[PDB]
Amino acid sequence: EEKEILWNEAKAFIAACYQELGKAAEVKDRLADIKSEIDLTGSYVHTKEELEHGAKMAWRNSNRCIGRLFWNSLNVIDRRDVRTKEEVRDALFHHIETATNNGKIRPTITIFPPEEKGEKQVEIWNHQLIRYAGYESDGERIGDPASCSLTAACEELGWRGERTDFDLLPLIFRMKGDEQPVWYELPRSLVIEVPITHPDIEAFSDLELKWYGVPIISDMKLEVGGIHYNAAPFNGWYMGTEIGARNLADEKRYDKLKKVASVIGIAADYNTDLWKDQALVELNKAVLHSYKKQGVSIVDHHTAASQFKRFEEQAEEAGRKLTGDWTWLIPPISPAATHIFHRSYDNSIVKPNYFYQDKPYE
Amino acid sequence: EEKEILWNEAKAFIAACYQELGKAAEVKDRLADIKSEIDLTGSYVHTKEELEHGAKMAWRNSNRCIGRLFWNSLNVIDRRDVRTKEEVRDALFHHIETATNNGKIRPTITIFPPEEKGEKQVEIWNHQLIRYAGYESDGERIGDPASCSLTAACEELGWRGERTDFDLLPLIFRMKGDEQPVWYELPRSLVIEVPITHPDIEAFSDLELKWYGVPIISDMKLEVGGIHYNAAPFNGWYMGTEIGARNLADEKRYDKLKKVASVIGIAADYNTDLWKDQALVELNKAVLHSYKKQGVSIVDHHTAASQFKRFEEQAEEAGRKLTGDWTWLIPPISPAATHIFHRSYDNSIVKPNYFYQDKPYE
Ligand code: HEM
Ligand code: HEM
Ligand SMILES: Cc1cc(N)nc(CCc2cc(N)cc(CCc3cc(C)cc(N)n3)c2)c1
Ligand SMILES: Cc1cc(N)nc(CCc2cc(N)cc(CCc3cc(C)cc(N)n3)c2)c1
Ligand SMILES: [Cl-]
Ligand SMILES: [Cl-]
Repeated sequence: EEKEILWNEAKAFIAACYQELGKAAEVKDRLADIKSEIDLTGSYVHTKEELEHGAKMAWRNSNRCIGRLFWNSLNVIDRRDVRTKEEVRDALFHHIETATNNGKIRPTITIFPPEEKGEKQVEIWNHQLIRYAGYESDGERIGDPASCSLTAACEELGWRGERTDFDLLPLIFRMKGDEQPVWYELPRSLVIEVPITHPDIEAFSDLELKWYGVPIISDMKLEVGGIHYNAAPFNGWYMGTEIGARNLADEKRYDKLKKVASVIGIAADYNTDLWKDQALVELNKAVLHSYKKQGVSIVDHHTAASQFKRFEEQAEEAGRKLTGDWTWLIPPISPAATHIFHRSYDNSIVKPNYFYQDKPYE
Repeated sequence: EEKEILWNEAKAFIAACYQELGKAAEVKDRLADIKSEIDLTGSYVHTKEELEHGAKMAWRNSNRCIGRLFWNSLNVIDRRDVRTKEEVRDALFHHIETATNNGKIRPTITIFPPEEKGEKQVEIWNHQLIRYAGYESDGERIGDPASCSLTAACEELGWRGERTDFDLLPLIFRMKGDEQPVWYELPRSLVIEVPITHPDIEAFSDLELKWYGVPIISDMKLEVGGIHYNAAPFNGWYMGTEIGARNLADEKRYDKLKKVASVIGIAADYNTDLWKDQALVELNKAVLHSYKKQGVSIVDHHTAASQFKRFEEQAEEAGRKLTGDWTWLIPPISPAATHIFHRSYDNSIVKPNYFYQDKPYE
């Protein structure tokens, strides 16, 4: 019944895809070719056109994403041809370079060979292609706590981190047939980072905060027409709150709010002073200012919500149902100042889409 | 089948209520009495003990309420004895006085006679017992836009507002048998208001903002054991964000953020400046400071969330399932700084509870 699931997904995808591409007349013959191919080989192979539009539809269907207005301009890189670790490594390096684009970030996805029969051809261990290591031992915490398990796994493979608060994790991935993943250090010339300063508060630089330019999610599966692309890293540019209200502020992440309060010169003693809220706003102002000053793409949550409003309007105008997850779409700073907060969204799952998958380590 | 719905709700309520009250042995005889009474009269009458605990359970089951830690100290006033408009009016005046308690607010509910056969005995028109009128005509907007329809209805009944931004609406309610509601002006001596000032920014008083002390919801139905108390106004004290991030900030309410930005001396020109977020924090700081300075009860969203965490713990320790609506429980200012944001809640409906009902006017 594996094949029947595949055939059914394929039928729905090809019909929808070709309809959007004005290719509806070709659906008939294409599906026949696909049915023979499944009968024969147990699977089928997407055309470049199908793969590209599939990855775009998958972004368009991502309920939790506020950035979807730009779904149709996704840059899709087809790497279904890779067979070696060196090719995978080089393709990941290339993704970083071309997505970064000297700071003018290009939303990009690199697509590797798909699962054959649930059997991965390439298995990426990183959560993002660029991320900081984390350490916790003898009560001492260093770096990003979110990376502790992956960092420990890396250090089992012969890697060693410098134990700064911002060590770049190496790329780590496993090839079909290999028992152990390989790891490769990131060339620093490929990785843009932004030091965090504040537009008005000179002392903010005393915190010595920085973040990386481009979030490149590398642990999710792209599913298109029943084909499972478990290895298909993708990136956008950041919304500022992701850095300033989550990565740097969260108590289980960099946990910087008390330090922020101190450098902006407010007490951190009384809940009624709303010092956490004030620190959050100033940290978030600093993040946006810093990315802008450096010429690295970023969007603030107000502008992002306005773009998302246009996405909603575009969907209605195209006759497409809109799906969304309110709990993820609202920004974590002043959510009620956005239109998103004041409406509801159908959280139904539509494919093609991106999905969570089990981690290959613990 | 009306009766069967009633009997079934009654059975579940009485069993649960008496169990919590350590009265489980009396459930048997009480249910027999109730069954006879329903057979006879089509309904049944709660004991004072049942009514009081029922209203408390209803608060405890209110999924959208962050204030539930204090459910068991609700002050329940039994006014099932009222028969005249003067008695209803006087009971509403009394509720305001005793709930206000010179600023040390007491969570209180006044319970009027229940619906007989869907037939209301008392029909309250106000959304809250204390609220400001709103006007919109010839492009001119005055007061609270949320009150526009009710205000227009009042002005059909012979009332006239002064058309300040803070006119107190009169009490308005209808008795069974009467075609028209009556209205009564609130004695100003009963109504505490708080002028909004900022702890550090002297100019904030130039905005001439104020709000009323006590939110007394008067348009919801209390349902206990199948009995429908459509008229049962209840109050708590405010959480500061309700005033500073909703009532005064919302574009469809008092819409004060641009004016706040001006008095705190920041530009309101660029989304990336996060001026709306900064204005929201300062307005919210001002609200808490002002209520505290005046000696009127209020809670900030951090303290409220910590209290709610204790409510969760208390529920687990008592063996009670917890229900909640994440979308209402998170505060609209720095939600991710509260524990609520980082967990999920079962939004199932448990009775006794408070419910929306159709408005008696348009
Ligand atoms: C172009 C700039 C982009 C911005 C500003 C953006 C913004 C965001 C934000 C802020 C979130 C997380 C919301 C939260 O934590 O509550 C998110 C989630 C997501 N975005 Fe986007 N995004 C962008 C591009 C992309 C692209 C190119 C894709 C894929 C092709 C994508 C797919 C997703 C997915 C799948 C999630 C959910 C991840 C999960 O469930 O863990 N986004 N986006
Ligand atoms: C003691 C102080 C109290 C505080 C601070 C408090 C806090 C709140 C807040 C902030 C909300 C709205 C959340 C939002 O808009 O997202 C709310 C909703 C609610 N509260 Fe409470 N509350 C308190 C007391 C009470 C009492 C005494 C009752 C009833 C006996 C009650 C029942 C409710 C109900 C029914 C709602 C939802 C209203 C609706 O659906 O429109 N609360 N509470
Ligand atoms: C492609 C892309 C671009 C872009 N700018 N941002 C993303 C999302 C990045 C992201 C990364 C992590 N580690 C966690 C979350 C959600 C954290 C989270 C967790 C839970 C549980 C709830 C919630 N609201 N948010 C989101 C993807
Ligand atoms: C007894 C009691 C005490 C206390 N402190 N606060 C309340 C709630 C008062 C309240 C009043 C109004 N008008 C609207 C909302 C919800 C506004 C709202 C609407 C929607 C649609 C979503 C959302 N999250 N919030 C809440 C009751
Ligand atoms: Cl991130
Ligand atoms: Cl209110």
